[PDB]
Amino acid sequence: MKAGVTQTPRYLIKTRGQQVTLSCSPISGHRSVSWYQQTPGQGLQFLFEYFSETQRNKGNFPGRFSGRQFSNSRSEMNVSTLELGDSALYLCASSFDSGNSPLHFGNGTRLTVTEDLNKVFPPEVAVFEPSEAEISHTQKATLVCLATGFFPDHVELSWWVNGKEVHSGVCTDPQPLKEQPALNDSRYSLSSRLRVSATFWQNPRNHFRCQVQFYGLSENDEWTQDRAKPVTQIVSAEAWGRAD
Amino acid sequence: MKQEVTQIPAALSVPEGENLVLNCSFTDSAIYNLQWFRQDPGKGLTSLLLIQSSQREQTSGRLNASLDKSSGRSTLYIAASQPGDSATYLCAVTNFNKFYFGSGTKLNVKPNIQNPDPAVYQLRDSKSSDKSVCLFTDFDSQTNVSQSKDSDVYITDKCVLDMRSMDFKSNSAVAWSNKSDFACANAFNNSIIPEDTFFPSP
Repeated sequence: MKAGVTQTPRYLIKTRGQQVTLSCSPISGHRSVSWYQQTPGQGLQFLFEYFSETQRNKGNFPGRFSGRQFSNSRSEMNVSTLELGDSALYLCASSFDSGNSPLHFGNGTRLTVTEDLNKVFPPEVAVFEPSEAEISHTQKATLVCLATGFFPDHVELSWWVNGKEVHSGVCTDPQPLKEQPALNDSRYSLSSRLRVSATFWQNPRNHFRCQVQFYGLSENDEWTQDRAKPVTQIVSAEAWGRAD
Repeated sequence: MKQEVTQIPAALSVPEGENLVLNCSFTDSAIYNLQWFRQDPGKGLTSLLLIQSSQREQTSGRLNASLDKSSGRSTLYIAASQPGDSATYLCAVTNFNKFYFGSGTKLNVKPNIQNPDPAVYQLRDSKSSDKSVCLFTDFDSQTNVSQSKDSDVYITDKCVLDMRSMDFKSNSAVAWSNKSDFACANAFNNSIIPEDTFFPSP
């Protein structure tokens, strides 16, 4: 299995005025590398495209957004003097030739710019065991996982049954809800369901885990609040089946 | 002249099995190519079709798109829609020295629920959590889930899970709160729910 477009880092939290440098490696054989900013309000917007170490095309961003490409076709972009509205998914695309060949995108760098790192919180995670009425009426059993109170929205939720990742019987909300819809710094909540047969739930040897990866502060970020520093971490909750 | 790319509809939500039409329009006809992409939530984009400025259409499986360059139009046809088609669909054009993306069509393809069994269940209390949780489940895809009147009651939208080895799909919405005057009997009161919805005793 060949590598697709790769981007590093995956997630960043910065305060206003700071700077970031992002990297992208194209698919092997692709020489055109393009950067785009995706925001809720403006959608995808073109930054610039590089080929053979030189910028070939550019969008309409101000000069604090910059880029470069190395001889192996890897590209970096940099943003200086960061502001809240620079929060975005920074997407890289590679192509053999952007004029006549498809764009292949990476999965982006998610950047959140905040006023203050004391706005950052990890999720609390809980599993809720199935209703006995559901079990008797349907012979199925739905577990719910809630990930709540987090900021920013830098989470990945997954389910694991006896140590193996499951997708069958799962549905996770496509986006989180703001707990305080009116506020720019609102914390978020996310729900997911895992449904199994009643027979499978009734076996006490079956182990269920809801895993939430949260991408938070760096070891180099200062922290002087009483609460635990909200570093990158996994927060999990679990249940076992039960006969009765 | 200034390129503007428009896509309609902004959002489309249809029953599986129906054909779909996605429209794109561009004001500047001097383009090198037009591309269609899909994007899932929390992911990057996937190229579906690339139509060169000299070509009138491209086809891949159930997808066919036309290009009418002089008219400034492309239409993407998706035959026989499937739940796995649900995504945002983006139109982009490559101009002489610029690249422009439309704002997207957000497509939701709903399952046909074979045997609706609408119910609201109370899930067990968590000894680590102080929230109470209610599950509205097994309703047909015509049901719309509304937000609560109450700002401290949280309600998701319908989410479809697929139990593939059982040939079974189901819709559900989750409601929760940590207020004390909250119960599952009342949780979905701001939604129009089926009259036959099962509310088990506690």
